[PDB]
Amino acid sequence: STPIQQLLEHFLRQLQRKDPHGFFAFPVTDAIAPGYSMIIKHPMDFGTMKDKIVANEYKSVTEFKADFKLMCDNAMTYNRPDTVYYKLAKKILHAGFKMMS
Ligand SMILES: CCn1cc(-c2cccc(C(F)(F)F)c2)c2sc(/C(N)=N/C3CCS(=O)(=O)CC3)cc2c1=O
Repeated sequence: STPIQQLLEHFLRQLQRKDPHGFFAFPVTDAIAPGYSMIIKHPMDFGTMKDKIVANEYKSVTEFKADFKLMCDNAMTYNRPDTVYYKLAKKILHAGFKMMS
């Protein structure tokens, strides 16, 4: 396990603690979010991120941060602003980027 993998696994643990319901834990299904796959072109979730870290697919922190932002942006695009998902996405995007400095 490389130094970048160790750091990313660390950041990921810290980020996932901010989503105690695990709304962002696994790919969003069309069943729970109708028409999701026809709206969101590039889905992302923490489970997929973990698998990318394990596969050594991230070669910079920048790349990891981009997938995190993608996840949050997806939630903010698909959901109306008055929803728990949108509000949590906006909260964790800011907190996560700060956290990661
Ligand atoms: C943040 C990612 N995400 C996750 C979910 C989700 C995943 C697992 C379990 C649950 C549940 F058990 F709590 F329901 C929700 C959902 S569900 C959803 C959905 N059905 N959202 C609607 C909210 C009302 S609206 O904005 O009018 C249309 C979309 C969007 C997302 C999502 O982005």
